[PDB]
Amino acid sequence: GDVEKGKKIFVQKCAQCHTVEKGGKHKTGPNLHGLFGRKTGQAPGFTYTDANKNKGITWKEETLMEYLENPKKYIPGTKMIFAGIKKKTEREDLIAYLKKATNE
Ligand code: HEC
Repeated sequence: GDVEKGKKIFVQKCAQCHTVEKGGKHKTGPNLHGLFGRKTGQAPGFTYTDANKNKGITWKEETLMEYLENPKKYIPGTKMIFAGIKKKTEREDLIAYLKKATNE
């Protein structure tokens, strides 16, 4: 995935509700730092829905791929308001960008 394109998608579609830096603030959504290989509902300091918490999955490329295409389908009852990125290549670019950013 194109990490630069992925960063722009993040800035346009996710930054309104999320930070990704270590020690970044919760906004509407939880800070995403350390996302990859973490279970749902794990960011310290954030009020998650039970639906998010009870999903049981680990965030990684495959589960983010499916999640971000249609969040309400993946986690019925999630309070994340987002229709989804329907284009596979835009998801791959975004996720390639998140894999770097949330890790650093
Ligand atoms: C506000 C209108 C948001 C937009 C736009 C985006 N996100 Fe979101 N995110 C938001 C909330 C309120 C929540 C918690 C939902 C709940 O049911 O508690 C989330 C959660 C996530 C998660 C789960 C994080 C976890 O620790 O389990 C992920 C992986 C995530 N969000 C990603 C994400 C991406 C990549 C976005 C842009 C495409 C995006 N969100 C937009 C709020 C909002």
